[PDB]
Amino acid sequence: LLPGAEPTVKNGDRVEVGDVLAETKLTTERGGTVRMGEDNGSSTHREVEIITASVVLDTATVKAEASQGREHYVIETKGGQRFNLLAAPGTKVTTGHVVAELIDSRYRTQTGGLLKYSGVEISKKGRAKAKQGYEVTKGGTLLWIPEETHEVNKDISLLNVEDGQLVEAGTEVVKDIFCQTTGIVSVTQNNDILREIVIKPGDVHVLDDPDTAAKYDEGRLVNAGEEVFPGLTAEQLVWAEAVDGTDGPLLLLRPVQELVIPDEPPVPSQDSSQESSSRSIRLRAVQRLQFQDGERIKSVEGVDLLRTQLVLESEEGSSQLSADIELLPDSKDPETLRLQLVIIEPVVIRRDVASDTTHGSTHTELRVKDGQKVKPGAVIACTQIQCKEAGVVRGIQEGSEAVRRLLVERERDCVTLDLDVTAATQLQPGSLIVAGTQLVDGIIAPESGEVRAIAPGQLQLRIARPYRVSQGAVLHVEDKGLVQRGDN
Repeated sequence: LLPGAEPTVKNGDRVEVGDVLAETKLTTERGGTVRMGEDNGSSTHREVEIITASVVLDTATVKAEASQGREHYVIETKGGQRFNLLAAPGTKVTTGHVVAELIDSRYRTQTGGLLKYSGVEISKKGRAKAKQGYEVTKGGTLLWIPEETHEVNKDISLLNVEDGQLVEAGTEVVKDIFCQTTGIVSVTQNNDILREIVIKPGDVHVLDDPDTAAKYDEGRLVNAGEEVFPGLTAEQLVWAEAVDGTDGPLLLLRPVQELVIPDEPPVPSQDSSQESSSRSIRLRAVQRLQFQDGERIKSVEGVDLLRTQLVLESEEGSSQLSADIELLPDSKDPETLRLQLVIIEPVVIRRDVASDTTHGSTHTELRVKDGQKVKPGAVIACTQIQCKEAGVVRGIQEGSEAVRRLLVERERDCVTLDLDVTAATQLQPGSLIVAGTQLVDGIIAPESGEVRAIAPGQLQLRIARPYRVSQGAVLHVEDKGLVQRGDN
């Protein structure tokens, strides 16, 4: 018998050809839905799948695009806001990794910057390299002056653009790169080295004696009409700033904008199963933010600003929190395309094995269908072990939990042997009679074994073979046991 099989017949019942004697029950825990997985022969779809996290997304379409070099797919949300899919539908990831990104129409920023982290309800999770800032959860009143500082090192003689002056892109403050627009120059009387030139063309001015005002005090905090100095009251909401350039210390303003952050980026509705078998997958589009207050941008690039990450916080706690896949079937009856993310587990069904000398025929049978709500601990498969010859079943080893061997008395075992009148000697069902032993008149019995039914002329008996055991032999078997051919 199989290691995990179980007898189904009782000690003494007649057994026919093809009758099932053993069966092993294979069950799957946390059973959500159950797939078809037909095991009939060698069908293409035999690997039964359970599924517990069926997903039916709202309006969000995948399709076939080969644009931008070779090939990739892009998502849309509600009105068409682009959820760019950075990873193929074969990520094999579980959590903590990005699955969609947001566009940066306004977040496509300028070269430099002076970030003022102001009243933004950002997260609290130390960057630790791979975080690119914290996640902005709800609140936003962010302030940013995008001041376009250009970093290049040269000397005063090579500064044909001079310093503390405005000039178009024709002549530049540069020696290795090229300028972009009207180059307001700014050099703080630097010898043999300098810093990032702070070009301030938006709100050029010439105000004098700057570093004594009540508003420009290295931090600004300037409103729409905060008067830095008497006479000239500001009009724009920009920050009042000064640069010690022309004629000793000078004042040059810079335009400032607001980067107010609304609520978390919206995923409209995912019909992903949450309370089905306690597997609750969720996707939260949450925007992120880079370097904090005291790391004002001084480089020259488009510097990628706020980056929305599609968190996949699923359930409360599981193996790597999702143990999921991200393959996409069809969406509905309309042959559209929609990404789906479920939890799968592999269940293996062994191939059928034909008859053999020491084993029997095995047929597995399925008791499930294409889809049905089931409970954890539900039997999926039944592997049935049958017989190859009829007769009686006997020798059911009662044991405790180790029913391993079964015995079937076939018709060939019993042999009809013609003999004497069968007189009233001890000869009764049970007596063991050996070949060559004496009988009613010394007639030789041509067979050996145990007599069961005495006939008027026959003593039909089951065949056996005596094995003489000398005193002191180390026994290797117990009484009433079962043995195979070539066994000690």
